[PDB]
Amino acid sequence: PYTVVYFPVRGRCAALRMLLADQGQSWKEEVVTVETWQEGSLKASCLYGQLPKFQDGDLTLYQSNTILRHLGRTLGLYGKDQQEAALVDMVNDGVEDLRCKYISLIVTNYEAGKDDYVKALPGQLKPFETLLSQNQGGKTFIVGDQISFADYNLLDLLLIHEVLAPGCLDAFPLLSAYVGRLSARPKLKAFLASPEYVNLPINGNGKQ
Amino acid sequence: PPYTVVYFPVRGRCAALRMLLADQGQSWKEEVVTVETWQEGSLKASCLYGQLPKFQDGDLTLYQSNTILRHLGRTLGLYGKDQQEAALVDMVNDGVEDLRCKYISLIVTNYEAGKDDYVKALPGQLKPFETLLSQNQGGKTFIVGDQISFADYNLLDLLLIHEVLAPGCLDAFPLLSAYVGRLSARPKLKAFLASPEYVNLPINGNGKQ
Ligand SMILES: [Ca+2]
Ligand SMILES: [Ca+2]
Ligand SMILES: [Ca+2]
Ligand SMILES: [Ca+2]
Ligand SMILES: [Ca+2]
Repeated sequence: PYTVVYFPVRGRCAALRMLLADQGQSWKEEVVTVETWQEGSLKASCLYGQLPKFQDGDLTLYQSNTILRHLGRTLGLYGKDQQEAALVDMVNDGVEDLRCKYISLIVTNYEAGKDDYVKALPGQLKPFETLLSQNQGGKTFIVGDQISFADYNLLDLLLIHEVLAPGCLDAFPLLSAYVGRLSARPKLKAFLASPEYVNLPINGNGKQ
Repeated sequence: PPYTVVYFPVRGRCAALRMLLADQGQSWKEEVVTVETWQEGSLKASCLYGQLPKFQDGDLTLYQSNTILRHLGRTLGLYGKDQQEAALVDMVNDGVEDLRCKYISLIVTNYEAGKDDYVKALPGQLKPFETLLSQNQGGKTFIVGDQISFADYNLLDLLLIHEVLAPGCLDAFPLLSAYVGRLSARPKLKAFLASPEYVNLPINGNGKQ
């Protein structure tokens, strides 16, 4: 069974939770208070001193993208073949890059950086619109014709950017329609509407 | 195959995948991109994320160095023996990428002011890899399991460039030290590391190391 060990935020666990919910998998949440984290003991035991920590039976993993790839591999959300698997990675790596820029903004430079960030945003989102346009006219998934862990990550990234810069997908019809389509998947829709998702802040510092 | 690496004339983010290809007896073409070519803008606008490396494997075109590493890992069987090991391989590689990102940020943006703080923090950043080795066959084999993975090549490069940045940074870490020596001695890799193709490239594009 699966355990997610994280702070009481959506953050870097939002995509992997969406994945698990949408795939109908059961899991446990272990919540780490800022104070438990400050004590230092748990942090010292984490491979790279960070959360999330994830348990799959006796397998303990760190790094949100390691967890996504693991779930992608085990649950068959990693493309139909080797070529698609590579494209799934290429998408997820691009999502991670933009996520890192988003995190940097939220944590270190929200006030002085937001305008610079939002104006730079369309150029950062365009590659995903491009990928969609080259795959069945953008009517299905980011890679190929079945959902992948990259879809869940990309979906999260887009949802949080809509909160940051409302209407930012107006310039991107395929990304816009993709957000609506994936968000409407019944198990995912239910999860996104649920107190367990809605009552967590996006980020620890309460900015979004 | 065939394989083509499209990149600046630097080691940088292609060093690990080149070591991987060389050690695995694979052949590849280098397409070198000069400053003039990159500044012209055409190549850059054609890249998915506006970045190099670009990698060609037959009709497949890839961007993102870790995507290229994972692809070569997948297709060449350098990804652990099973799913549990593959997850550990990813965990190592994501850790390597995190420190590489920090290394690049120093080199490119903050070398003069930031070097002291970086080298001071370095031991705490390397210790996880020593720990991983200690928990896998007493550090006598690879970073994960009993066979080489793309993570080994990436970690090896990370360690090598760090020894340039902070000579002696592995002295306190016997497993990491022995690992660098052991992997660096693999005959095809040893030959590649000794070759002008590797030796005569700068680590980074701005001449800092
Ligand atoms: Ca599937
Ligand atoms: Ca990247
Ligand atoms: Ca609108
Ligand atoms: Ca093998
Ligand atoms: Ca990371």
